[PDB]
Amino acid sequence: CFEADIAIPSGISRPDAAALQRCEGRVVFLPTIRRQLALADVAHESFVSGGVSPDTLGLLLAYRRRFPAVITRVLPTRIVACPVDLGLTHAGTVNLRNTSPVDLCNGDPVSLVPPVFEGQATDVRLESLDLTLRFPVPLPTPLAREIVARLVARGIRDLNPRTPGELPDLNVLYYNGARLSLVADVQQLASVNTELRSLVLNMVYSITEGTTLILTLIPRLLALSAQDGYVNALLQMQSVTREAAQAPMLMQDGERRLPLYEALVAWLAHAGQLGDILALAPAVRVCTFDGAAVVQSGDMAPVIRYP
Amino acid sequence: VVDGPAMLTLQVLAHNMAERTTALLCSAAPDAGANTASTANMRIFDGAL
Repeated sequence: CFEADIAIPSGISRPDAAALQRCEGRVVFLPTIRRQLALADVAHESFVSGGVSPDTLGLLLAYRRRFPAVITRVLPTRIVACPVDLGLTHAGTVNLRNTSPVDLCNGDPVSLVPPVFEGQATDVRLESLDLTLRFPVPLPTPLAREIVARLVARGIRDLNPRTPGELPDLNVLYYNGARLSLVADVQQLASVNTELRSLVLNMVYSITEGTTLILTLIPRLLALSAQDGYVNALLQMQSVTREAAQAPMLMQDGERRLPLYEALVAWLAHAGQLGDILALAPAVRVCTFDGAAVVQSGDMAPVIRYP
Repeated sequence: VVDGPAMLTLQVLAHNMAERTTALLCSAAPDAGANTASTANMRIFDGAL
């Protein structure tokens, strides 16, 4: 585990000692690797920057440059945390707590998302030690990648107004059913802006010279549309692909460079990496020993290493 | 029972007339709505004079 401890610094509200008991299996973001550390850098008051608190995109950027840690065992003197970034060498598969409305799967990669849900705030309050605690919500990673694209684009609509007030909310989610509504309260600009620029600048490099030949086959896409099932379902209705349909540009130097093969490389370099440069890295994977295929809300799932 | 000045006013035949009949054949395809890959080769001929 390469054991790391966090002590109980000063006093105890006597029911709130039991509040630390039911947080077993949650995640602490501690911005270090320590053998002992105070509880002051733990809470959300440390997540608050100079003067201002981060938004749910800034908390992504706040959870960027800190280190997650697993609650292992809860003492009245200390709390032993295992440093996820290094000390994931656990054949004992140190256990986590699922605090999420989604019943997951077996075999999901699990990445951490700030509490942004309408009813799972994960707000526990300490008044003897005046601190506020937001636990991250562990979620499956495609469902995690369906969230971060919404919240930045919702903040993309925070730059430009123009349109009438009835906008698509980006606030109805879909997992097999299960209509989810999240919170849209505040959108800090710099958390939107720096997230928007890497969405711009990576999509710059992901276009290359041999990429341009693919753009010719855009009318070839709709030729498969009215003659099969798979393509017509692949072609989205709310897509620009159905909108843009309504050429080599020769410039041929040398022609032994494999121009089409080189196109799919650098496109995958930056447009292939769009979930992980915006959000947190997944290192938690669902692995139950008993053959249980799903893990209930509130359960203690065994946790294995990087996916 | 058709008298004189009715068929006397058949004088107006000089203005409009018709020469002969002609079979019109202009076929069609399945619509936007049934035109798939197998139905793209489908034609339906319609004849009329």
